[PDB]
Amino acid sequence: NNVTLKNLTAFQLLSQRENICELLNLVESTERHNSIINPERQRMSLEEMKKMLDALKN
Amino acid sequence: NPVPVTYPTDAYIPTYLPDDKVSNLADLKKLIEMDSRLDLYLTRRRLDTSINLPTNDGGKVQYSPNLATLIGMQTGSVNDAVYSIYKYILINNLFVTEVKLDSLLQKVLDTNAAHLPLMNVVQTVNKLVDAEDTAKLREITKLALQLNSSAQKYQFFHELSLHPRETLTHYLWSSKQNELVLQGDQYFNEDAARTSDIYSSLMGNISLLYSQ
Amino acid sequence: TKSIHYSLANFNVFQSLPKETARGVDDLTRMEMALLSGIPEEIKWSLKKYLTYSNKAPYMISLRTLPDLLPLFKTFILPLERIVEGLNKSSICDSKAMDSLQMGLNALLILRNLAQDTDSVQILVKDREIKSFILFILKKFQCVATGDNKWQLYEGNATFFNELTHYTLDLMEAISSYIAPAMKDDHYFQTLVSILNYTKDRYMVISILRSLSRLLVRSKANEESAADNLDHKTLSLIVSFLLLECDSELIIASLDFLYQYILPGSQRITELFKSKECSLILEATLPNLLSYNIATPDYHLLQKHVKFPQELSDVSKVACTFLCLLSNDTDDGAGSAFCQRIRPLVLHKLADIPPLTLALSEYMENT
Amino acid sequence: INELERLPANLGTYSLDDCLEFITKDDLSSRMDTFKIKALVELKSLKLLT
Amino acid sequence: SNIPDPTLPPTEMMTRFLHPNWYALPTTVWLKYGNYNSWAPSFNENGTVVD
Repeated sequence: NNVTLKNLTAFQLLSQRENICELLNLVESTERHNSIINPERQRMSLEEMKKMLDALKN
Repeated sequence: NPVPVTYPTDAYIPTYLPDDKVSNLADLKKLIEMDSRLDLYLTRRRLDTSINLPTNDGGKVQYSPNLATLIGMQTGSVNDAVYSIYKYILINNLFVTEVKLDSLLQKVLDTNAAHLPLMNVVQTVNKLVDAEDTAKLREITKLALQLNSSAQKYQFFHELSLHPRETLTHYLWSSKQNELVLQGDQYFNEDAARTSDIYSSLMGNISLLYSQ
Repeated sequence: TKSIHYSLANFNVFQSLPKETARGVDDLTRMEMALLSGIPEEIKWSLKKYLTYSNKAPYMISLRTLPDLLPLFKTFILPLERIVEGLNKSSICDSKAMDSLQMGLNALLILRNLAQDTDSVQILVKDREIKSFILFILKKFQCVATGDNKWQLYEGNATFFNELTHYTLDLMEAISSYIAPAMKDDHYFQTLVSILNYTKDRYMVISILRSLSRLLVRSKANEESAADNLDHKTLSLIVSFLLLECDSELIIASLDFLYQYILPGSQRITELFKSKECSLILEATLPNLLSYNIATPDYHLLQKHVKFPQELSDVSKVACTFLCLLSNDTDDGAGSAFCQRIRPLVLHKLADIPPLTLALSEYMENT
Repeated sequence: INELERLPANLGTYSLDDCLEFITKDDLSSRMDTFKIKALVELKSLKLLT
Repeated sequence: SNIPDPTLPPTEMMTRFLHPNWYALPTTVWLKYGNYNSWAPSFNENGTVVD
């Protein structure tokens, strides 16, 4: 916790610039997308549903 | 009163994403409502009521031969003693509602006042004888905020597609109005506040102060 | 020093004759006159001092004492009905939009403060232009609560939005007392019943339960009324707050709301007990609510080798009055079958807590 | 402070502009105490730092 | 005049010093309701800055 006016105003600018500098295609953020979709959590979770759905049939 | 914590407990799980592009969000809403109904049935059975000792080592007490006439038993827990004494005060309709003491109560209490509060009555009665769920609730509330972040970035870029002229001028004004806020506290840093470089509005201020 | 040639400030006719208040306009008239002048950067000071006098001396700027104040504040309140109409796209785009939004939120919080003392709320309910604005804000927040696609929040503006609801809701707490509904389909009740199911914050939940409780007094339960818009989906939630044994504010608000919902007639009781997920809660919570934070006799001698309680908490008092009113329902309504299914459990709470026998008098005389 | 609190208390200044006032041996030359004031100022201003 | 000379150890310009940009701001507090409650509010917002 312990947020202040400076810590908040400098967070709004960081969020606005992360988006603006991405519209101009100046930012490469592949080491952040390789934490959601690209990791095996997209496949291994499906490999857990593929067995929980079958365990739920008996 | 509930104790305040230092980490977010829940998240709103936003609903401004188009419900024809992202699917199974309604599945998530149904699962969350079902878990919200799967614990309202547990908390209820945590306050469960049970009637297991109306009449039925320090749990067993030997009653005096005097109190054995208002109970029907000579031994039993203290709960049975206080309960059966109250039942005797209730059956004989002794409470003043128009406790008025009976005749046998005179002996069992060794008191001739014939009128005594119930508090004193039970006073004489005594005178005669779990961790993993926190981690799960922090892991889930650590994903509904990542979802609440990606949804905000989608909301921004989608509101940038529509009306880009309106969003860009807002971004340029937020930038020209936030880079000024962050550059307002760089004047007091203890290595530029004793070198006499900033003392040559820090001059009208001393006018207001001296007048104050 | 004191001479005519040194300075001409006291010749013979003004050195002690000027009044003690001859130094300009008074601090109140200065606020009132600098509030209708069109210059910005000046309204931001008047609406700062009015905002101060609404938390340190509200009895000085009361609406009744100055019958020319609401005309001024509405000039800053009404433009919010247009600004709030935006806030789904980028509606703030310069330094003159925020200057007109903060000058409005200040004028709204000032009314929220002046709407807490009595004989000052008696002026907002007379002017329909404020009740309409409150209804508009409640409508927008209902659109945010429901999730429809007609109006989206554009989360980047939530900072300016979540500070309007927590003021209009507080304007409704003082207004819901002065009104009593008489029609089924009626705003100010469908919005609150929709927000309560979503708000997910304690302050709003309590403010809504208090507003709903105050929107059911001075009414009879023998005909159509606002009490028919809620169903077994909202009443299955207000009574669920009784299960929350971690606080003494949601339980009191829920018991107070049920006590206000039951008061008129006996059909309300028959309706409340229709469901089989609301009677099972009251049946297994109202006994335990008569010994909530009451320091039970602590029977622990069954594993070792009494000091019975003397007073009772506020929750036990409210649950006692609740069972008192539920006691005298009828000889056939569910209000009596409930008090009969609770007797073998209220008896233990009467045996372990003495002072209930005086408070549960009416409940015992009816069984 | 050490190097300044050891200077002669009778410090004066002979300047190259006193010729134009024709100071005699029995009169007081103007601007006689110039480095004395410039030393007292640097001393008292170092004692008045806090 | 009993003004401390600069050799003494009072001398330092800012040891404890807070700027309004460093003031703590009111924010949403989070509440905990047992461990089997999913209908509890779990928030408390009184008009905070982020809110």
